[PDB]
Amino acid sequence: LTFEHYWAQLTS
Amino acid sequence: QINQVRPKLPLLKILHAAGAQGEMFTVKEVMHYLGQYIMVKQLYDQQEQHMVYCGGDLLGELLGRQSFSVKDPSPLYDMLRKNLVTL
Ligand SMILES: [K+]
Repeated sequence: LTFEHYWAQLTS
Repeated sequence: QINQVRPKLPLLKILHAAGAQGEMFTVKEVMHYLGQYIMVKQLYDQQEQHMVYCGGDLLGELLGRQSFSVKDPSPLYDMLRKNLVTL
């Protein structure tokens, strides 16, 4: 729901 | 070193703007500073935060797009393939 939450998903 | 990359100049400018130092980085570092850039410049959509609007921003020139979705990162990954020089 936050940009950080979605962004963190791009890297393991 | 095999785990590092060298961002092309305009992408490096963006990373430096977000606090990065140097010319070579790991992919995780590149992602960290690019994410910080988007966050502090508050380019993401306030209501649907997976959306990033970058029209008129250097990030948009690199992407060749006015916006992108973190949920479909393909255009972002395309930009990184073109702007990250590897070994
Ligand atoms: K915004």
